[PDB]
Amino acid sequence: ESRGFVENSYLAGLTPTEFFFHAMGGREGLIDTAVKTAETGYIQRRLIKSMESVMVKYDATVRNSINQVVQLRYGEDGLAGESVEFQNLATLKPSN
Amino acid sequence: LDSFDEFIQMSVQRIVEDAPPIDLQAPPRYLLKFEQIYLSKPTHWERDGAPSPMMPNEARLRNLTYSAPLYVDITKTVIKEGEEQLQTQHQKTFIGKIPIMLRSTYCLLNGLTDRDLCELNECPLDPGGYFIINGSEKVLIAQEKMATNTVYVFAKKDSKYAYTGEC
Amino acid sequence: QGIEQISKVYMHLPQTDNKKKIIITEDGEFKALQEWILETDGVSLMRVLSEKDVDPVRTTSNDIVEIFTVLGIEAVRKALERELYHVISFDGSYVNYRHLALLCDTMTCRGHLMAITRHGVNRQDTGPLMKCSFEETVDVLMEA
Amino acid sequence: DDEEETYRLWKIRKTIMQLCHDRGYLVTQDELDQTLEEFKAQFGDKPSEGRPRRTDLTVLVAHNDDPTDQMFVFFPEEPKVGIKTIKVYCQRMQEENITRALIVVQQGMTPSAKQSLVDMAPKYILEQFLQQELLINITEHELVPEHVVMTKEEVTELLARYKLRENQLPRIQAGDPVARYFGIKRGQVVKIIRPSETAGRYITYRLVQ
Amino acid sequence: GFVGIRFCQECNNMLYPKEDKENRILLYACRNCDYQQEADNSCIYVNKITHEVDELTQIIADVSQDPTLPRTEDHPCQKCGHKEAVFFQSHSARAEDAMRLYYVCTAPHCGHRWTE
Amino acid sequence: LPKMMTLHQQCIRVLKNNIDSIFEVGGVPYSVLEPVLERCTPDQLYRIEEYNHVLIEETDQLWKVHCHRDFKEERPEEYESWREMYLRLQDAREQRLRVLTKNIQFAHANKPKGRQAKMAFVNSVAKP
Amino acid sequence: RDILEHIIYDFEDPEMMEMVKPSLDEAFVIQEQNVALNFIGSRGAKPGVTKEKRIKYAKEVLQKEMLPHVGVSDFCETKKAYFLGYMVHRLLLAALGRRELDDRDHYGNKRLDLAGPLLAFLFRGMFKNLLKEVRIYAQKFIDRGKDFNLELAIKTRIISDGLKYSLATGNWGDQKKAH
Amino acid sequence: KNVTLGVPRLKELINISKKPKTPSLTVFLLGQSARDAERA
Amino acid sequence: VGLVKNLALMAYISVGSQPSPILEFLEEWSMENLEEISPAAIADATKIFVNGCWVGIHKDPEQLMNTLRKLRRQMDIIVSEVSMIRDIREREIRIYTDAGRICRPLLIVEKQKLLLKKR
DNA sequence: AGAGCGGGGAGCCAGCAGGGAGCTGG
RNA sequence: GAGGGAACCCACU
DNA sequence: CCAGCTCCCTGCTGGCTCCGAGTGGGTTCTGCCGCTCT
Ligand SMILES: [Zn+2]
Ligand SMILES: [Zn+2]
Repeated sequence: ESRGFVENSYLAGLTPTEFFFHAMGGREGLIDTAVKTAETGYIQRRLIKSMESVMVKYDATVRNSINQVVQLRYGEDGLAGESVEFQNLATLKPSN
Repeated sequence: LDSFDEFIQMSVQRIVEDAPPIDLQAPPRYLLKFEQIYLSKPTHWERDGAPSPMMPNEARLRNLTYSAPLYVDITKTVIKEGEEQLQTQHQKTFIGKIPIMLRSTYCLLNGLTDRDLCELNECPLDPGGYFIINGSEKVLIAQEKMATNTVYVFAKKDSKYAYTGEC
Repeated sequence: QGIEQISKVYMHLPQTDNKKKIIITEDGEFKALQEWILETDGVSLMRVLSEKDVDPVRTTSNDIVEIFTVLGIEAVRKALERELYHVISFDGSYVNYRHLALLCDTMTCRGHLMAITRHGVNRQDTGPLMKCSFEETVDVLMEA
Repeated sequence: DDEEETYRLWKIRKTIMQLCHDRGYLVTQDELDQTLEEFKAQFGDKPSEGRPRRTDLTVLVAHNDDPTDQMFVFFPEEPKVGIKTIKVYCQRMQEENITRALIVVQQGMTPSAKQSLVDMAPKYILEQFLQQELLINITEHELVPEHVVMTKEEVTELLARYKLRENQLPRIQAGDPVARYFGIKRGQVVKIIRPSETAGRYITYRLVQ
Repeated sequence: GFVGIRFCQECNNMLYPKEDKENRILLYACRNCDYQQEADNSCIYVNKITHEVDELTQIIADVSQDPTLPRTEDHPCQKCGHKEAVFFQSHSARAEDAMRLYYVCTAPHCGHRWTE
Repeated sequence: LPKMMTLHQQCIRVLKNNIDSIFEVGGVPYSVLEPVLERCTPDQLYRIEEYNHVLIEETDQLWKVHCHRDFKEERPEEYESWREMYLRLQDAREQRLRVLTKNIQFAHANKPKGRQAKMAFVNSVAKP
Repeated sequence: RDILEHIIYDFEDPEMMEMVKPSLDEAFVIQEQNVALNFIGSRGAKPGVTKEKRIKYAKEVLQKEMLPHVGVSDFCETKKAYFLGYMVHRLLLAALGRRELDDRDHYGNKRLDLAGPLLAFLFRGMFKNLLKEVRIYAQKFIDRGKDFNLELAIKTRIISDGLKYSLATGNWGDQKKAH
Repeated sequence: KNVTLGVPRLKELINISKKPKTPSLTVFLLGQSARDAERA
Repeated sequence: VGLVKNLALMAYISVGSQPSPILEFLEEWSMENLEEISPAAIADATKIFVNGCWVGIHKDPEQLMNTLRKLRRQMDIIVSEVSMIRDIREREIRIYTDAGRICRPLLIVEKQKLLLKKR
């Protein structure tokens, strides 16, 4: 009870110490959202500006704006990611 | 209201006292000493110049600043060579206007009953605690600061100091 | 005794298959072997790899820079992919492999670790207008 | 201690000769898998006493296609390396008309000695290796995929197939640990074979810059 | 054991350790004035790296008057037999490795402090 | 309470919780009443002794436990039992406190002068 | 001995002696009050070329500007020395782990400037400005002239429009220093 | 082990940090050294 | 979030007071000044701070705090908004009269009983 | 007199002092 | 059938 | 014999640039009061 274990439910209602400790807990989540938005947005911007001109060319290679080869095939298999599915290899796991 | 009343009653006079007297030499010597403040009730002067008791709704509607004139008593002493000190008592010298917090001690709504507030077109449920500056209601948000005159010892991280005491 | 950069070493025996020694038996099944593995609080990867009875194959760091300086650019590409996958899939979240592979290939295409920062991106052979669009616009255009 | 230093010398020799076999030099299967006991028998047990002496540990190998293309592996006794030891080694190389050598140093080399190496690099190719770096084979690590040094005809066929210039390929530094392992100079191309999560196998090409 | 500061008498400054080879012994000498004094203890400086096992001597008896401290009547005082005593954990930075309880007798004029 | 108590202990723990309930002890000797009076506070001892006067010459040593707790810098002089010393110093300290209150209220408000703002009612034309 | 009596209150405590040993060893080369004041004045805002000017500047810093709350008047240096020794003692207590470090977020270590203190800070600055302008006006009319009118000397616009500006905009300071 | 994950680790990855918050190794042992706790 | 806060309903921020009555009372309630004491008496005594100013030491801090609380509770020399803290472990008594201290009213409990009665 | 106008952190980089080999000179 | 900017504050997802 | 002096490694300190996206609404201030001259 002293160190923040709330033994009540939301139906039962919190004791005043439990109410204050629960407010201390929820303030952490509010702070985490508010201070994570800016760093996440900066990460997204830096990720975009590092790769924005990287693209699949007509010889099926992946090149940047300098026409340097990044990947010889996209994803090393040359396939778009919106049509591949989770499948199982039948011969990998079973014994001889 | 309590902070504004302490500021008006005690802090303005203390600030005037702690200001040093002005000693001026070219020669004749002039010593100016500001002695005693006087604060009036919030009055309005129009272009005619006749004072009027300025009401908070008048300040809000006419975009006036709800301020009270601040007078002060000044003493000017003259110290010549081969002459005694000369005293000039400039009593109640106007030195500016202090904006007045609503429903404080020096507001015109102080001590009024709810019927008197309704007759002045004021809401009796209105708390006061704000100023009228150019007809706009302004509240002073309280500001946190570290406490003064107290020794606080911290551990500065990634610095040349292992521990530091601060006052 | 010990290695200078390593402050603490945590022994543990892993109960999960993420850090076990998977082997192929004589019958031919994948068998998970619970073997004792160590963690460090500092990185001195080359000295640890050189040590006796330490696996010089599977032993790895989470430090990208020392993996690059010890094992090379393709190894740090694979390490970058593994660490990004760990960060993504901690939550159970799944991102398709080609996006991680493209990010790591972008960061390792020019022989060194090109950081996703102005000091990595704005030092490439890209045009001045792209660089000024990202960051340090006036400085980039004066350099141009 | 003599035992741990003998273990160090055996590990250095094993990694050196794995490197020489990986570089295409003729190193027989008998001396790849030389055990610690066989190293003790052939060389000695007490390096501080001097039964395995580092000067006696010098390895001379010849390349597979060209038997006259030989390379040395030298083991200086002193922890650092100065200009004098470099001059002695290159005099030995000149009197044995050999243009390639590896120098396995203990602590390092002086900056003047590295300057001498890069100055004499047009004539004699001399590679700096720390003993700490050579205590394991980094190409046997699971993070390091397979590197194959490409011949010039393979490079021209690659650039003709993908219609590329050399600067359009991915790069690898000449100071890269695998690049230093394979002893590749600027302008060469390394074919990297690695497993793929999506395709199974993927081949990358990296120009040395 | 610890070594303390020994002070000069002429200027009340600090005495620094020094040796005389003519007498071949140890002396604390003042180097502001010219005072010298033969040193009683040979120990010049001592580390106490793992000598933080004691915390009872830093505890004062006034904490018996603390109303926020926990009180017990199951740990009687050994020195005076009073039934009630406050108990608390150590308040040092050396208390990260120990939740050890210390007890102070709440009877006035006694102030006896002990452990478990 | 996982404790066994005999009749002495039962009566004195109940009475040690409600000292305030005692008006008149009847005829109990102090030697029996020794525990409940030691866990007590001097005003309650004054109440007990002024309802149960016959205990007075027995309880004086008890007052010492109070005196060295409230007047720890003091010692009795000769012809001073601890009860009369405690009452004399207690009333002397209360009288010193009352005199100090009547000083630092009179000599701080009424005696000296403090300066503050006064109302003007001037309506001066200095701001026209 | 006097410095350690001001710093260390129980001389039977050896670890405080051990930690004050390096400071005594560092500052042994200065042994006089005037040499120490010279050392202080050598690192001032503007070090004076005259040593006596440095003595005056160091004395002004140590009296007027060093711990104004314990004492600012003359011959109030023992209270300041006990307070500075208490600060050093608190630092040693934190160094020993014998006292816990202070908490910035602890809200008893915080004060709340309400309308009173904030308006007092404003009015202090602006009354200083009004006295400055009165001083300039009266200086001008005693330099070339002989007399000055006081009612024309006072600019009420200073106090009035400064309070009005700071309450209207919220920028708590001066109009030319809003940034 | 206090290994950092989430957004700070992603920042430590895409910004090639020479000073990671929680640098670490995963050391694997060879042979019998991996099988008993005493030689580990 | 977290930086802009609001007052609780019964929270009151102190307005400030002059330390002079408390200082005079401490001077003639057996507190000895710092100027008139040898440092050897500081080790066992309680340091007394008034608005953070070390003004003296006291040998009997418990009855001093009892007296100060009795004065504040009956609205004598000490006014109601003055804060008085006894750091018992550190042997200090800190008296704060300055403005900006946020406080709240609490019922006083003496011997597990409220002083608030039905009257 | 009165109208209009001049006067917080967090992490990169380079640039300096300190080191420590090593050629020329006696 | 369309003549200011700037600063600050509050708020929204 | 052995002292002398120059030029690349490391390390410390200072500068320098970055810090989510998009919406409403408000107020205030720009753009100032001494003039020298007729
Ligand atoms: Zn001396
Ligand atoms: Zn006891």
